[PDB]
Amino acid sequence: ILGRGPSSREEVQEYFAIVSSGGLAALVDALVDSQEYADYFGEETVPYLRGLGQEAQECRNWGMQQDLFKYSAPFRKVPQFITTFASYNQPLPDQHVYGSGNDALEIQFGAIFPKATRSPSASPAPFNKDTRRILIHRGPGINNQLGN
Amino acid sequence: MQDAITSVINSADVQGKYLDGSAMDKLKAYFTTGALRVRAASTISANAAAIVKEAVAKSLLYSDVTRPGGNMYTTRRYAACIRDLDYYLRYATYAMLAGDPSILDERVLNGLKETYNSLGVPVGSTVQAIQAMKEVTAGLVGADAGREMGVYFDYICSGLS
Amino acid sequence: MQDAITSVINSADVQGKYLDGSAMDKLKAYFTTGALRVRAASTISANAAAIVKEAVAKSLLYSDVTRPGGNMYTTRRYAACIRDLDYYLRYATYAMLAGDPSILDERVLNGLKETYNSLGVPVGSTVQAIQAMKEVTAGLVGADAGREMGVYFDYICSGLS
Amino acid sequence: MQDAITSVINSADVQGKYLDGSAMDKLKAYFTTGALRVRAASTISANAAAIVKEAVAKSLLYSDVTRPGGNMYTTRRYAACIRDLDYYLRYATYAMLAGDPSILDERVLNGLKETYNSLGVPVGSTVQAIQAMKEVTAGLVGADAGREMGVYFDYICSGLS
Amino acid sequence: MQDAITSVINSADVQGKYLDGSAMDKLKAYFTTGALRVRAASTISANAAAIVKEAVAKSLLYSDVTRPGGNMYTTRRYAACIRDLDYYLRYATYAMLAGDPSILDERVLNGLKETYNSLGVPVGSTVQAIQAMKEVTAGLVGADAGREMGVYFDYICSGLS
Amino acid sequence: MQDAITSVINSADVQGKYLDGSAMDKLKAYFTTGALRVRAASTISANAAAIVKEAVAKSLLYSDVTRPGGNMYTTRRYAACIRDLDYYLRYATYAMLAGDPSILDERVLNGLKETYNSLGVPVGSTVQAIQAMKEVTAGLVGADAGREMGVYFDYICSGLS
Amino acid sequence: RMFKITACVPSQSRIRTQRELQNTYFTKLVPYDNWFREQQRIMKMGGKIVKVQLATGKPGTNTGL
Amino acid sequence: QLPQSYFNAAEKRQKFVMKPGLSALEKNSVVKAAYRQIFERDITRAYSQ
Amino acid sequence: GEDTVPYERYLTPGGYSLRQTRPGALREDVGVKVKVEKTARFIELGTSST
Amino acid sequence: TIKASGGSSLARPQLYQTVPLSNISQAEQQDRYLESGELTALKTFYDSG
Amino acid sequence: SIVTKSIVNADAEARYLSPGELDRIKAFVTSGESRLRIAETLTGSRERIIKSAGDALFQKRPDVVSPGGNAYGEEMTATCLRDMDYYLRLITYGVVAGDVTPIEEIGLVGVREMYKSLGTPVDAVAQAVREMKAVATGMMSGDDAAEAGAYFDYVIGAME
Amino acid sequence: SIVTKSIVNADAEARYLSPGELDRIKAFVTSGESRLRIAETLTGSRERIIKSAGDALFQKRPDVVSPGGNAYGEEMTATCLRDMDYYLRLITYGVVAGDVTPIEEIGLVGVREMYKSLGTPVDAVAQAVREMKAVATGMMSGDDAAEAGAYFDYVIGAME
Amino acid sequence: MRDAVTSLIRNYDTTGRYFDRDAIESLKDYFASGNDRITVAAMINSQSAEIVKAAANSLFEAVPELLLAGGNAYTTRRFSACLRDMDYYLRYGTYALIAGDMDVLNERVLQGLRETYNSLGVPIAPTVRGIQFLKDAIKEMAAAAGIANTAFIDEPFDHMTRELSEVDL
Ligand SMILES: *[C@H](C)[C@H]1/C(=C/c2[nH]c(/C=C3N=C(/C=C4\NC(=O)C(CC)=C4C)C(C)=C\3CCC(=O)O)c(CCC(=O)O)c2C)NC(=O)[C@@H]1C
Ligand SMILES: CCC1=C(C)/C(=C/C2=NC(=C\c3[nH]c(/C=C4\NC(=O)[C@H](C)[C@H]4CC)c(C)c3CCC(=O)O)/C(CCC(=O)O)=C2C)NC1=O
Ligand SMILES: CCC1=C(C)/C(=C/C2=NC(=C\c3[nH]c(/C=C4\NC(=O)[C@H](C)[C@H]4CC)c(C)c3CCC(=O)O)/C(CCC(=O)O)=C2C)NC1=O
Ligand SMILES: CCC1=C(C)/C(=C/C2=NC(=C\c3[nH]c(/C=C4\NC(=O)[C@H](C)[C@H]4CC)c(C)c3CCC(=O)O)/C(CCC(=O)O)=C2C)NC1=O
Ligand SMILES: CCC1=C(C)/C(=C/C2=NC(=C\c3[nH]c(/C=C4\NC(=O)[C@H](C)[C@H]4CC)c(C)c3CCC(=O)O)/C(CCC(=O)O)=C2C)NC1=O
Ligand SMILES: CCC1=C(C)/C(=C/C2=NC(=C\c3[nH]c(/C=C4\NC(=O)[C@H](C)[C@H]4CC)c(C)c3CCC(=O)O)/C(CCC(=O)O)=C2C)NC1=O
Ligand SMILES: CCC1=C(C)/C(=C/C2=NC(=C\c3[nH]c(/C=C4\NC(=O)[C@H](C)[C@H]4CC)c(C)c3CCC(=O)O)/C(CCC(=O)O)=C2C)NC1=O
Ligand SMILES: CCC1=C(C)/C(=C/C2=NC(=C\c3[nH]c(/C=C4\NC(=O)[C@H](C)[C@H]4CC)c(C)c3CCC(=O)O)/C(CCC(=O)O)=C2C)NC1=O
Ligand SMILES: CCC1=C(C)/C(=C/C2=NC(=C\c3[nH]c(/C=C4\NC(=O)[C@H](C)[C@H]4CC)c(C)c3CCC(=O)O)/C(CCC(=O)O)=C2C)NC1=O
Repeated sequence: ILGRGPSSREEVQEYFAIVSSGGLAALVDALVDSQEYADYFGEETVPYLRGLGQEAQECRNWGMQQDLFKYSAPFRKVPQFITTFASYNQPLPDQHVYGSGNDALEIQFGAIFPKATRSPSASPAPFNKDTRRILIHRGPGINNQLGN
Repeated sequence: MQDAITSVINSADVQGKYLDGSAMDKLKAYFTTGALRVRAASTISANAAAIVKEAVAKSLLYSDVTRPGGNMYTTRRYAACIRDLDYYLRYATYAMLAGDPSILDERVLNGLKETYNSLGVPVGSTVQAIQAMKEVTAGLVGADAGREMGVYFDYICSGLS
Repeated sequence: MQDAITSVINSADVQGKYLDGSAMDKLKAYFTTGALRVRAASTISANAAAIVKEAVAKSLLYSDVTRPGGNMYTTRRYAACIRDLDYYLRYATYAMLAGDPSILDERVLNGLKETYNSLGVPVGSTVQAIQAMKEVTAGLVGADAGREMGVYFDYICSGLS
Repeated sequence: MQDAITSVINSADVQGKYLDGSAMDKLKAYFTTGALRVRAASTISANAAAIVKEAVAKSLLYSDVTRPGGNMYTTRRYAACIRDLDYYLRYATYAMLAGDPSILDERVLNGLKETYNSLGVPVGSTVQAIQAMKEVTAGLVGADAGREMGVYFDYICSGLS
Repeated sequence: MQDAITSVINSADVQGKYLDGSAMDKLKAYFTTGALRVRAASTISANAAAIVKEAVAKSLLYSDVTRPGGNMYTTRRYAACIRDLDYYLRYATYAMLAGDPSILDERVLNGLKETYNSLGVPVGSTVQAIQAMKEVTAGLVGADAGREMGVYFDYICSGLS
Repeated sequence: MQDAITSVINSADVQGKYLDGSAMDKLKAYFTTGALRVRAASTISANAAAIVKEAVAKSLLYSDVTRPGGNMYTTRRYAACIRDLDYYLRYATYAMLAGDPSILDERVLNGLKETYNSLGVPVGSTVQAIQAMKEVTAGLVGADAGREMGVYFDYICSGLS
Repeated sequence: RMFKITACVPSQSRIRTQRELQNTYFTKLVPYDNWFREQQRIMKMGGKIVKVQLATGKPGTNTGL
Repeated sequence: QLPQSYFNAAEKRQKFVMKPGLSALEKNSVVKAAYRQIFERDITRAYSQ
Repeated sequence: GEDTVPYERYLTPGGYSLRQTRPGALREDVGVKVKVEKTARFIELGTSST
Repeated sequence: TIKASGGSSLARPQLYQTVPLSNISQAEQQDRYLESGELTALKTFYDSG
Repeated sequence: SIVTKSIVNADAEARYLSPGELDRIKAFVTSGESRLRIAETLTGSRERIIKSAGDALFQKRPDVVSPGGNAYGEEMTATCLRDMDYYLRLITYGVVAGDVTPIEEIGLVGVREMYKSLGTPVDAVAQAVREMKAVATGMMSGDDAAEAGAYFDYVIGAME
Repeated sequence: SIVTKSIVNADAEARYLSPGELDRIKAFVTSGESRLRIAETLTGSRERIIKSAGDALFQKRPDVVSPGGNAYGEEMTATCLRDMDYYLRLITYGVVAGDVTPIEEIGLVGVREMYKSLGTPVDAVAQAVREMKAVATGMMSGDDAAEAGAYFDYVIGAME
Repeated sequence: MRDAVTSLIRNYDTTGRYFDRDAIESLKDYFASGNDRITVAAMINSQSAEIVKAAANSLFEAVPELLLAGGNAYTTRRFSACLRDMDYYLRYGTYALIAGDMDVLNERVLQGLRETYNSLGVPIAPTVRGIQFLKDAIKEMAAAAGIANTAFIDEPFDHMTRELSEVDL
């Protein structure tokens, strides 16, 4: 409808509150009746995608707007905008230092990794080289080898 | 998104076969339980806010999460928590009516773990809140309707954990 | 993991510039505060167990969390709580000595929120425990050493919340 | 991982109370059913491979899944399918002996849905295979031992679906 | 998105150099092949639906994928398959006209593997369909125009595999 | 991980059919190109370090990325960059020998984008480095062996972008 | 229910953003439920509303929209 | 802010305007553009939806 | 140390969060408090002796 | 410290306009094949090369 | 036409006509003489085109003229030849205009809905335009036959 | 640095800083003034150090500047003096930090792999740092030359 | 966004305590140095388009390849994009100078800047050296205008180039 991704966390807060009150009907009602749709498109023009040549882009919303301006975007089943906007202010996540795909499932026979090619669920996070992950000891606990 | 009927038809169609006696028996089971599903859905639609507020009064109230520092602290966070619990009860009602939990992992459990892990939402406390919601609605609608509600409540808690 | 010196050198190196007068002034500030940092670190290394047990005696004792149902109930949970508080005091001492909180978000605050949210650990109660630990050690080492301890204690409480 | 005894003790301990009459009655119920549980576990340990091969002969044989294109096609996939069904029968025997399905969602149903969804394993066909395994073992051990086996078989099928 | 001319200009500009004799020779090669590219593009625009339906009639028809259980089974899936093949032929025509496959990995091969792997689309069957489309259009436009079409068809099949 | 032979056999097996004339023609094409693949693989194994260092001397040297602030700045980062380029050349040689790029998206392109995005590695600069490596090895082994190397180099650059 | 409105909305932002032109002075059927936010939005942009007329309403009903 | 040097050097997007004066295939192509933009794929002519 | 086969010593919080906080594996203290379960005082007072 | 990140695929904006790019992108943003006169525009760009 | 298409395509883009589009219009303006010659060739011999194409069509597809088909009887066969005359007229319009927007914008948009409402097989209409193309490209020189067969090709392609 | 190393070494051991490590940090904190004086001595006269050390190196090892060597030509000799400037800068960093973790953690880990990928003899680089050490310890007082020669010694030791 | 006041407010809010002695002393420390920040901000609002150009020419004197052939500030399109980026850095440096906290820089500048720059081919290194050419220009200009303390001027650009910084140590 607007031709761009949500560019802030307060925007996702506001429009999920609108979705929560009144479904798809009130979501489209609140999106079309903005000042944004009326300023960019008016009453005659079809909405269009606004990439990095059409207008001024923002660095905070960049890697997720790049997702949305693709055709694989209805297959990113994971909400990307709210997760990056919430996880910007928090500390680092519980993901593997390199990528978020090398976290195997902890079952008895592994080789089960969430592959990047089946579902897009990619949360890269900048880990430095001297980070240490926090692990839960399988045992009593007080012999967690960082401390005993 | 598919109920018991659409899943039976999808199995018989992916086979390419006609509806044999086992499919007829499955559909007869659903067509016997459907009136109980309807009455439990009406009774749950009666008392949405009461079931939600009794679930918070059982689990989340007077604990650390409503105190300062908790993730349910502010009024914005309290309102979003009531909204999330209303979502869980509403979609559990939908999955009870369909008789199939495909709507739950299609539309609740899809990116919910990653959303809650990005926000900092405690998953164990919300699992206990959904369990208390299940306990309250099973006290509301009876034994067997409470059980067929609790199977989808346990589905939501298992996909969340 | 970097102190004030290594962060100043990293800024001047990412610039590619030599150490100008502002970097010299920052390093002079650290080289003036370092003796106070050393003496406060010795005084905190003196009384680790006393500061931890006074923090539990101020906040967590005789409340609901040490009663049945609390997350600090069992002896295993009590020992793990004392272990966690000893970790917070030890790493706050390290960040006080370095003069930079990079070790705290590198090695304490990395997966701590998700660990505590998966275990069911109350974050507000442990934030109050760290605040009482800060109050006790600021009573121990004085005004300004207590302040330069409390800035990293507030860093740990902010990253935990 | 907890049986009926350990769950009763955990409830009475999380209460902080002593074992009252309801806990005594629950433990008396388990101590009456335990001999039947023992004899059914011996009878199931007798005929592991027979129950598994009769479950495949009832459900999965001569269907499309053993034909080319099916997920049970190759000898590697057939051997892994027999391995998975032996796992389901073994852990259902364990949950029957404990009288509590905590081992099933601790050690079978933990990452099983995501594993099967990543591999491409059909969940409905393996649910039908577990149901036929339940039908065969309930024909083996009798009515009530078959029922107390089928409650954990239905637990595995519900957590898988 | 760049043709042979824009890529030559981009190489000479990233060098910062003027257009030397090798760039002049590359542009002379493109300006000699351009009329053949134009006529082949007109001939391919003539017979879009015929080339697509002959590719399905060669590869995908009467196989298992149009039968029940196949990914080309339903009318929705058949229409989406015809749409995907029309996309491959249209973008191969564009890359033939530009003389550079930058549009193919910019706008076809970007997220196509992950889309097809998420949907469950067989990549080998669609690679065989694109190969039969290449064979049909190389029978249509001749030897050398068929070769300069088949280089971009092989580019699409290589990026898909 | 499958070559042209194993992919042809897998297609004929997923069909359930015997090897018809089109499969025989595909295998004849691979058995004609295999000697050229062998000789190009020997010539590339001759000059691994030379091709890598000429690729860095063409693209990455004397630019901003080897200067302070660049991601190729330190000796650790330089050694890891040479290590990454040696990986790209080695796996492109493997995919040239197999005649199928399945090893590239199985073992290079699997988590490479997320790794490089988490580390802060520039993807465009490493794509230009792989393109210069392709240009150097196509100057080394000739026209058609350089083309059948460059198709897998373009596969790596497309999966990286 | 629908309002057949007629309004003229100058943009006052096209000079800064340098966009191309949409023709103002429109005549459109607005649905009744979001006619509110639409009238308010036309007042936000500063445009004058020429004519408001209820088209499909049959005013004074309680059900049946 | 985006400089005009960045905007004139860009992949210029066609803006589809619905004027009531227009010729009939123009309204057809503009409605086709709206179906393509909202539904992300042209849902008519590929499903007759 | 050359006498024992390895064994799984550490979990990630993702894997522990997967296995333990599932509903059958769950305890009931784990995340919020539980109140005490006494009987009603009017039932206790209505008995036949202290 | 920045604590999170989005997936940065490299994006190449068009640095300038040439003729075959212009016609291919025009026919593309309308989702159709190149029509006959577009091909004539390309053809007389090629003969004038 | 070509000028309409170039003007509209520059018009949505909020720009003037690019010089490549301008030499496109210039080349079409120069080739208009050969377009008018092809149009006179198609116009002057319309009787023989319609007659021979109807003859070859009913030879090729005899079921539509057999009892049971659409074009059975005197007036139905006359209406069939009239529909073929309509399509040859639109072919002449598309030959002059240099583009298929006359043909598409007049007689190809709802052609499936119209011929489904009339009960007409559209493949037999495609065969009618195929026989018209055979007679018409049998009537001209080589490049003239190619330029007319482009528009005949578009009509048969827009049928199916 | 010293504080980083002491903090990490107490950090793995799950203990606080021992008092011996604390007076180590205290002695380094007091000797920081002499460290900064050595750093200003090394920083202010970098031109003469790099120039004279390059002169003595190419006098000592003339084959690397002869045709056939790595540093042959104008820009190659300029890059050679730039690499020597890099190593003198890392020497200054290690002098200030009181430990060799800046030098090792920046420019000594993959030095063998990098200079093997460039085609460089590493012994001639060790001779370059040897001549830099000769010019630098010829520039200072006795204990200052010993304290700077410790880090120069570490660089030449980490080469071979 | 957060200034220093809302930083102290969020710091005291998460524990649920009122302001003590030290919170009032830190609020007095922000309110006492407030006028100094505001005349520095007004003096920057005097010569913003001059300071950005001067820092740009000093950066291009530092790294000369970017004006030359293979550099990233090559054409006038790239030159104008680089100067607009330096205008952004000075603008949000002024905003963080007035706010006294680095949360505006973190939320609106530094979050995901490295992603855009690594993707587009924009280098991160001369960006940082240009940011602190801006910092040095602002610092000497405001030290010339009678202002004694320059630590608050030192704050935001040092933060912005500790964040875009590559940690190699
Ligand atoms: C200039 C001194 C340096 C430089 C700059 C450069 N940048 C670009 C392109 C973009 N820069 C941005 C930057 C921002 N967007 C933001 O929202 C913020 C925070 C307020 C910043 C810092 C963005 C989004 C772009 C993309 C263009 C757009 O705005 O849509 C270029 C152009 C790159 C190209 O080739 O196209 C340049 C040249 N480059 C240098 O060399 C200097 C180090
Ligand atoms: C060095 C950085 C670092 C930290 C901080 C860390 C914490 C950490 N604390 C843990 C547990 C714990 N932490 C607590 C602490 C608390 N619960 C409460 O109720 C109180 C409010 C609070 C103490 C003040 C308790 C009770 C457990 C045990 C949970 C359990 O056994 O179920 C665990 C679970 C595994 C184990 O006990 O050994 C980890 C990994 N790990 C690390 O690597
Ligand atoms: C103890 C708890 C536990 C379970 C249950 C478990 C299952 C499990 N089943 C697997 C595979 C499998 N499971 C099946 C089973 C089936 N597919 C079908 O078509 C049938 C419907 C169904 C059998 C009834 C098959 C065919 C595979 C092999 C998949 C492959 O090789 O591609 C794998 C993949 C790795 C490997 O084979 O060794 C795991 C981890 N792991 C565990 O730790
Ligand atoms: C369940 C929804 C569904 C439908 C409808 C479907 C149709 C379907 N019909 C086909 C062929 C066909 N279908 C027909 C049918 C007819 N031709 C006539 O003249 C009659 C009017 C009419 C039937 C009474 C014919 C002749 C073919 C062969 C076409 C050919 O060989 O070119 C094929 C290709 C070969 C194959 O894989 O079967 C498909 C996929 N597939 C589906 O999944
Ligand atoms: C322009 C670049 C581009 C391409 C290529 C593209 C493909 C694409 N193909 C899709 C589906 C599809 N693609 C196929 C195609 C096939 N499946 C088979 O069995 C055959 C082997 C093969 C056809 C030869 C099918 C059947 C679907 C539908 C999947 C479904 O509805 O479940 C979808 C799913 C969404 C939708 O249908 O509309 C996308 C996005 N999108 C793009 O933007
Ligand atoms: C076999 C498949 C495979 C690949 C490819 C792979 C890459 C990979 N490259 C890495 C780092 C790296 N990769 C580069 C490479 C580059 N940066 C640049 O500026 C250049 C443009 C580019 C080289 C051409 C650099 C500099 C690092 C080090 C980052 C750092 O130390 O901060 C890392 C970080 C951990 C480590 O260095 O050892 C991984 C895992 N891992 C794999 O398993
Ligand atoms: C210029 C664009 C245009 C077209 C195409 C057009 C067609 C058109 N064809 C008609 C009838 C017809 N057209 C046909 C034609 C055919 N049936 C066959 O079997 C043959 C395959 C084929 C011709 C070769 C027939 C048989 C009818 C009579 C249908 C009836 O009487 O029910 C009619 C209804 C009667 C009338 O008013 O003429 C219209 C409007 N009108 C137009 O304005
Ligand atoms: C701070 C740690 C650090 C070091 C050491 C470093 C070295 C380094 N030395 C290089 C080249 C070089 N370095 C030398 C140096 C020498 N050859 C000789 O014969 C002499 C023995 C010796 C110097 C006295 C030469 C000749 C080259 C050019 C190699 C070539 O052009 O192939 C290059 C490639 C071009 C460039 O981007 O500068 C790097 C990255 N980079 C670093 O970040
Ligand atoms: C491809 C077309 C094109 C051109 C020409 C271009 C020019 C250009 N000339 C510049 C500066 C300059 N140009 C000149 C000189 C002159 N300028 C002239 O056109 C006269 C021939 C000459 C004076 C007689 C001077 C003296 C500067 C430095 C300006 C400054 O100090 O900012 C700059 C600023 C960066 C720099 O210092 O080089 C650009 C981008 N950009 C382009 O994209």
